[PDB]
Amino acid sequence: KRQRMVMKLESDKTFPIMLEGKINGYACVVGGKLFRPMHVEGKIDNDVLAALKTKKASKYDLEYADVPQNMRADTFKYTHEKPQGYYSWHHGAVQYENGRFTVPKGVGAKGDSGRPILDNQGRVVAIVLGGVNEGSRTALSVVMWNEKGVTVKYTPENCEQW
Amino acid sequence: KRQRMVMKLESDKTFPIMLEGKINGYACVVGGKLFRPMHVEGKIDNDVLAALKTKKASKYDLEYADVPQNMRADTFKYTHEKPQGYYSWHHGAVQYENGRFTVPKGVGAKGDSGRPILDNQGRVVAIVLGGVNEGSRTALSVVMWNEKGVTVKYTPENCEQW
Amino acid sequence: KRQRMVMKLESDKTFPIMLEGKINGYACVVGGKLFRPMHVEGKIDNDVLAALKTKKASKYDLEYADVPQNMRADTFKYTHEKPQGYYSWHHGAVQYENGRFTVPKGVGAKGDSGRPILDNQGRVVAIVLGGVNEGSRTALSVVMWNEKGVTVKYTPENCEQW
Amino acid sequence: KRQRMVMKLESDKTFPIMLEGKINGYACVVGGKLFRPMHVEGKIDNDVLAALKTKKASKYDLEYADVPQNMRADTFKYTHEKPQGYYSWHHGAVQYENGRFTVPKGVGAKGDSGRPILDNQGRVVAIVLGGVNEGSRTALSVVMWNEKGVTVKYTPENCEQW
Amino acid sequence: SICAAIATVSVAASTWLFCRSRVACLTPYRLTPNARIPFCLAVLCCARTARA
Repeated sequence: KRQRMVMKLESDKTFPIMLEGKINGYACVVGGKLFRPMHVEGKIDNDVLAALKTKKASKYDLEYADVPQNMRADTFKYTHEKPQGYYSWHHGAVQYENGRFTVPKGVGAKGDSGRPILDNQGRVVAIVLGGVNEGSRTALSVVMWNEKGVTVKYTPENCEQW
Repeated sequence: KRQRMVMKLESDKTFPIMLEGKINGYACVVGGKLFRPMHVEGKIDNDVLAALKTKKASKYDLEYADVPQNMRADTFKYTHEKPQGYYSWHHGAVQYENGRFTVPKGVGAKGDSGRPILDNQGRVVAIVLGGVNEGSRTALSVVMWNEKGVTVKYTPENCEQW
Repeated sequence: KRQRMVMKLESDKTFPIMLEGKINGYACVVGGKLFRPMHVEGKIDNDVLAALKTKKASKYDLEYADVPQNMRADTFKYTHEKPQGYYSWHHGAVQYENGRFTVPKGVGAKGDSGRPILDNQGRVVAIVLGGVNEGSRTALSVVMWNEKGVTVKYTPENCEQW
Repeated sequence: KRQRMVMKLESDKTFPIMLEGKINGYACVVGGKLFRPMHVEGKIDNDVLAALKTKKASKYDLEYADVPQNMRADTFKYTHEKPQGYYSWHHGAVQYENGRFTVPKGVGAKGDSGRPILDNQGRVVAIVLGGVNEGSRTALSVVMWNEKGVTVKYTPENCEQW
Repeated sequence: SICAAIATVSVAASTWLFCRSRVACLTPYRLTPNARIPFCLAVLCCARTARA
């Protein structure tokens, strides 16, 4: 039953990015590191995180920032391992195969960048920067983390920024 | 049930350290070695144990002393291995992951240094020298023992002495 | 019955203009042309429309912009003919005679400029830049569209900008 | 019963100060005079009040403006005399003694500057610029008016701007 | 003068390329909860531990 999956998915919360009352994206924290896409600009909803100094990634199109120690407990847990199957995402479950994550066509658009992908246990596997519809499914320009502790950004051909 | 866990936790006893009627800490003995934090000063409750000559550790902030042979049987058993899960501690069960021990915020304060951590079978895993609350949980500056027979002090940043 | 007229009036939607969380006015699209009063400044609620390049009309106090072809279908229908009678407007029905539109006194204020006037059939007759109360009714400085394809703005004396 | 006091408190209304959709404070009118703290910046909710020319007070940390005569009737009545006791305030009753107003700790924060304090009869005694908690109660840096017709600002030491 | 200009341009290009090197070394490893690796800091020292 998908209802329980949706209920588990809708448990945790993220911090959106605002620009003049418009939500251009989301800014999540995982493992004590603040993340938000660089191409998406705005002000983070929470003032404290918005006050943090951040640095830019030229080829990765996102910013990073260390959360304060007194708040690092309240962070999402990551997973370098990505078993084959379907994963929970805010809009809906994500069916992924061949190392690339796919969503039903017509799901996800601008302002949905940066929303993390959760596993069955709630650990974040990867975050999405954009996606392109290529037929019945829509491949997503997600950035994943490798087992060794590295960062990987699988971007499909001529993908669309969100 | 947590009642059985608490009952198993409250079986063994430790030897606190007194200073002018004030309990600055505890001095436990494991494997024939007397241990007490060096920054914590006082007199141990047991006259013989307090009468034992001790040596100091500069970078570990604890003392070490060997119990007499007739008393080496009556000591706590150590364990080098720390499988993932939760461990029982005097104030409450300790939820640990990624090699660092966490306790619910608001648990643990000054005078709680030197209290050992017990596993399911009662073997001592590590003792805590201090702790700092860093959010929903509270990471503790515990000192662990390695599988090879070495000693490791996983100390979180800007920890508080207890 | 006026209930049915109000219900018919409240069907279609327009695009407001925002300035620092303040709605200075509305920007309507009719016939493939974007319109907004020039004296009223702000940002259009729709991102795409707000990004469109616009040009100014000095003596008409309004801007014009062409919608993209793929979206020209979803726009309001114009009508050059204005037979005598009463017409529907967002706040309420408009009683018009002698070529000038009148509304009850105390109806319509600042920020209501640019809201279109609909006929019985939903076709837009003219849009309002402002109005002045002259007694029991309040004439509005609307700009109407002529039968030959021309543009006329019947502005009452000493009108008030909205 | 305190319920009746709260009901009497919540009758009158004030005019807040908005800055980019954020309620930075409130601007009250008493006796035909517009007031808002100088340290608090923003735009008044009322356009007419917002358009009024104001002057600044260097030490009093507030601005003053004269309302139009047709609206001077609709203003709050003041009282120079402040008998000992408790007074009703928007967040709750204020217990005041020894010439300083105190509120329970945890009551009142940023954005609460400019909120007036009413007597039993609704006549405003003073308005608060800020406050500092010093224990069980919280003194507020309020500005009162003297019986002679003068203005006195009782500021507790190291107060916090609100 | 021309030799001095050539040397200065070479040094500036070396600085640009070394900044690119630091970025290329760290950015794949910065974007992680760990974000610290003893071996890379030993072999290239892309990020200055003392500087913050």
